This record gives sequence, structure tokens and C-alpha cells, in this order.
Amino acid sequence: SGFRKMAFPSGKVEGCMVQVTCGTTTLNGLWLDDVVYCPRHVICTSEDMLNPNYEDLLIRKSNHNFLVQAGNVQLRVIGHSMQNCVLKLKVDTANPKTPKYKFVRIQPGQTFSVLACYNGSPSGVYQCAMRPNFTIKGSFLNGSCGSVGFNIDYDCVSFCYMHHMELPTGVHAGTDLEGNFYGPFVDRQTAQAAGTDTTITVNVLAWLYAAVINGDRWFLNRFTTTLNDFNLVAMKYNYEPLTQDHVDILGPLSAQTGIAVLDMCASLKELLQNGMNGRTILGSALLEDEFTPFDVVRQCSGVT
Amino acid sequence: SGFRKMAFPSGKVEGCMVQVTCGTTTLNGLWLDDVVYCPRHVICTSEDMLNPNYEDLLIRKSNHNFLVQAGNVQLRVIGHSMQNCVLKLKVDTANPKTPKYKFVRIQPGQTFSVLACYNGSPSGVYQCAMRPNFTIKGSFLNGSCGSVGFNIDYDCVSFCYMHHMELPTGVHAGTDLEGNFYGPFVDRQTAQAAGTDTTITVNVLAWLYAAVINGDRWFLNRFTTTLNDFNLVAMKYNYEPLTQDHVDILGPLSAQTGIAVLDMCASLKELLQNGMNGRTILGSALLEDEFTPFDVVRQCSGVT
Ligand SMILES: Cn1ccc(CN(C(=O)Cc2cccnc2)c2ccc(-c3ccccn3)cc2)n1
Ligand SMILES: Cn1ccc(CN(C(=O)Cc2cccnc2)c2ccc(-c3ccccn3)cc2)n1
Repeated sequence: SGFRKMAFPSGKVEGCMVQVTCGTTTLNGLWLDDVVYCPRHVICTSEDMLNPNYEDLLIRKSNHNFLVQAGNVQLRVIGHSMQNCVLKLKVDTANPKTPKYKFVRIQPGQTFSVLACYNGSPSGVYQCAMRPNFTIKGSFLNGSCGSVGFNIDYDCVSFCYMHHMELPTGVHAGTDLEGNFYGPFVDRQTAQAAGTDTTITVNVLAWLYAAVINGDRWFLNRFTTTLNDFNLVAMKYNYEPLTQDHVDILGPLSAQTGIAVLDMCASLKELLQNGMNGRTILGSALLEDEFTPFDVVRQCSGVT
Repeated sequence: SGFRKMAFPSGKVEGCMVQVTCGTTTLNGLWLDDVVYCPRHVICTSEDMLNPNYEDLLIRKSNHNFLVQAGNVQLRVIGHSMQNCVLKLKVDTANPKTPKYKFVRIQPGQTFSVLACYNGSPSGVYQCAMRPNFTIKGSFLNGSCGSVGFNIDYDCVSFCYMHHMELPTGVHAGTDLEGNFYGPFVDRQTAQAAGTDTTITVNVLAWLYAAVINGDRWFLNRFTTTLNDFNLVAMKYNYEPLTQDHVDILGPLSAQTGIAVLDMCASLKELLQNGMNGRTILGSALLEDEFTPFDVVRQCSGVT
């Protein structure tokens, strides 16, 4: 028992982290097979922050201008190319520590672990969620760019995120491993609107089921609701509207606890309308939305 | 910017995890050099839960009765011994993935990462704190025993905790790597009092400084306090009394932000007496005490 914001064991990703340097700029790179993936802004200068012409900047760079170091061993760069907002540096050596891996583009509401890195070295790991507005609330300082988000299915690492930017609002933005930004964000030092952030309703409900499993049941009530009535409340409180797909994914948790999804929705409704009244749920005084239904089942069954 | 409950990259510990089986019972073991460390209750049966005589039980066991598997490779056991509540199985092969390591006994209030394991395999990593009452609020199911807590200073892993037990109250208890339990806990299926848990005051203050650095400054006020006045409030709210040693450790954070420790204590005083009034600090609606002053500086400076 006990519920925690648990991240994946980061070992498989640690063995992929390298340091990429181009000119005076240094960030992190991801070494899988004979390719090193990193944010394309590694080629920018102090002036090219406002409106960089990446195609024009990259033309001034040769394979020998990109310095890739894995710990203390230098990788020989034999090719370079730009794919959307990421650079792909072909190196002459396949990473011996390359795990089974996939490049996947997660949906808003899905969660992933981030292995924060500086100068190609791991500093820490934490669990994050891709917000509905496609930002992430991470912990990233200058030099952390290139750090990746991932998920693990037994032996396969699905890399979903690469860190690129911190918005003036203090939230984080980045790309999938094909260099496509999540959201409308651009890799330039310009003010960018991260739209209205909504609460991931299916995740809050999954976390309420995790709480019931662990003994925290004070919030359960004698009421039920409908999907239409619930969404009237979700709307008012900037929660994502619950769909039948969400209900279906919560099925295993409803089956495990014997509490119908619409009954759990009614508990969430009263929690939204009345608050916690100074109480806690799983050691939290707010409604947590960073555990997917999949995360709850994984943690409550011990999936390794 | 951004603050997260960040755990250490678990890679170095992953390479040490093995599965230990004795009879029908299976738990996790820790392989460093030619020794495998695991909880001594691996030798217990379904009846020997209430009052096991570990010395008598261990006498019935030979080296060949302890099965140690690292992934899928079987380790040959050449020695076995009991040190307090841990078993030390001498194996004929030194772990090739043994990192630089130390066995350290942490103080209450200190934090560490836990790499949760099942059948010798890593499931996830999370940051924890040793509560003042020597329990930990972890996430552990049956089979997780043997999972370890640790800290990392560049290349050296300091193993501080080994998971052994879950109290009837749902909190967790375990030992240091010499098999000495933290707290008064015994490795038997008996109701055990985990004393009154107090809030780690120096950690809440360190986290208030982390919040100020990241923009969350609403709680700062025009007041100051004294150590004696503050402790009158800490007492009432079951907070650890602040000492001059605590003030001294918060010095770097006070210096960084220019907010005196007693001024920050006065903010904490008003937060304790008035609550958050429905606001949040670093995305939390309660006062967080699982970040030491050391953790805050590490995260706010990017120590790898
Ligand atoms: C062009 N561009 C793309 C994104 C950005 C904005 N940007 C960031 O937000 C990085 C960041 C900071 C803290 C936490 N997370 C991320 C950032 C990137 C790089 C440089 C930099 C510095 C010297 C030379 C060249 N490039 C400075 C600023 N600018
Ligand atoms: C003797 N003893 C020491 C500690 C305990 C209590 N105990 C736990 O609390 C384990 C636990 C559970 C869930 C999360 N964290 C930890 C636990 C240990 C082992 C066995 C077990 C089962 C079959 C055969 C032999 N031994 C059952 C229960 N009992």
C-alpha cells in the first residue's frame, strides 16, 4: 500500500545521455544506435534567440563543429541533418547501451518520466504529465535542453518528449523525438501563449480509485451522477469533459473496487463543489491529475 | 525553473538488484561486490510471521537453499550470515555493475530515493523522507521487500534504507544496510506503534525558499519572529522545533534570496495560523516537508 508520484527506473535512458556542443553552446543529446538526437537550437548564438533562421545557421556548420561526448569519450560525427526542431547527428559508433526503444507521440493527459540532465549527465528523475494545453510543469534550468521524457513497457523505452524551452510563464515546452513541438510552440525567444490549462478529469478519477484502494475513502458519498450532469460541473471548474472512452478506461478500477465510474464522478462533483474541508487524499490537499488509469493499475499491481 | 519531487537517477542501483528466494518465499536482494544483502525474513514461513526465531530458522538453511538470480543468471552462494535483520549471502562472483558505494545511516528528516522492486526487477523510483518517527510513507506491495533507499554524490551511491515491513497503519519500516531498523520496529507480524509524526520544519522552510526562487511569493509578509516565538507555534502545530543548526543549514538559501531565516519563519507562522486560504505553493495545497535544504540547492543549481 501507499501511493507515490513514481517515475520509471531511468537506467536505460541514462546510458543514452550524451553532451552535445556546437560553438559556445552546450546541451544534452540522446544516443540511440548510431544517431544522436538533440534540440536544433544548439546551433544558435546569443543574438539568434529572437528569430533564428535555423536553415541558414545550420549551413554554416559541418560535422566537425558538433562535439558529442558520452561521459568522457568523444564520438566521431559523420552526418548531420535537421528534422523539424531536432538535429540528428550520425556518429560512427552504435551506442552499446542502446535499449529496445520506440519514438511515440503521447496525447495530452498522458504521463511520462523525465530524466533531467546537464552537460550530458543525469541529475534526477520525476514523473510529469503532458498538460491538455501541451505544456509540461517540469523542473528545468538552462543546460537541461535535450533531456527526454519516456515510458517503459518491460524492456522497451518509448521516448515521447525532448525538452526545448521554458515559456516566460515558467512552464515547459518541447518536442516528440521527430522534432515536432507539442502544442503551438516555436523554438524562439518570443512570448508564447500556453492556452487555458484544464484538469485531466480521467486522471483525477483514477487517483480517487487509487485512494480508495489505499484506505482514503472519506470522500465517497451516497450519490451518483450522469455524464451530462458531471460535465456541467467539470465545465465550470475547468475540468476536461468526461467521455465514454474515459469511463471505459476506468473500468478495471471500477471492477477492482466495485465503485461505478458515475458514482466516483459524483464524489468528484461534491469535492469540486465543496472542496476538501481541510482534509487530505493520499497526502494531498488538492485533486491530483498526474496519474493515468494505467499508472494507478501499474502501481497497485507492481508491474516491473 | 519549476520545482519537482525529484528522485536520483536509479541506474547505478538497478544494476545491483537481484531476486532472492528461500523456500517458497521470494524478495529482492542487493548485490554489491561478492555480497547479496536482503531482509532476513526471506527465511520465514506462513506460520513464522507472528514470532519468528530467526537464529533457529537460519540454522535449517544451507548456502544451496538461497537462490539468487540477477535477471536470468544464477549466482552461486558460498556463504551466508545474519547481521541484525539482514542476510548477507556471499556469492562467488563480484557484481560487474557494482558502483562506488557507501552504507550510511540517515537521520530523521533526511530524504532519499527508493527504487521499488518486485522479483528483483525495478518497477519505479520515487523520492521519500525518513519521518521524525522513523517510518517512511512509501509505495510498497508484497514482494517489494529488499528494495533500497539511497542518495548519490556524483559517482558514489550511499545506500541508507532497505525495505522490510508495512505497519498495520499502512506506513513503511525498514533497516539501514547493516540490518539495523530505523525506529523501534521489529521484523515480526505484530502491531507496532509508529509514534507521533511531526512536520520537518527545516524542510518546509527550505521548500518556502524554493518557492520564492520560482516566483511563488504570495506567502511572504512584513513580519519577523524569534526562534523561541516560532517554536511556540511549531509545538502547537506538531512541527519539529527549529534549532540554530537548522538556521545555519538554511544560510545558503537565505543568502541567495536575501530573506532572513527568521523572516521566513514568520511567513511559516502565518501560514500555520491562517492556512493557504485556497491558494497553492509550488502546485501544492499543503506545506511540503520532503525537500531538505540540500535538495533545494541541488535542484535549483542543477547538480549532476
Ligand atoms: C532560440 N531558442 C529556442 C528556445 C529558446 C529559449 N531558451 C530556453 O527556454 C531554454 C531553457 C531555459 C531554462 C529551462 N528550460 C529551457 C533558450 C535556449 C537556448 C539559449 C541559448 C543561449 C546561448 C546561445 C544559444 N542559445 C537561450 C535560451 N530560445
Ligand atoms: C516476519 N515478518 C517481518 C515483517 C513482516 C510483515 N510483512 C510485511 O509487512 C511485508 C510487506 C508487505 C507489503 C508491503 N511492504 C511490506 C511480511 C513479510 C513477509 C511475509 C511472508 C510471507 C510468506 C512467507 C514468509 N514471509 C509476510 C508479510 N513479517
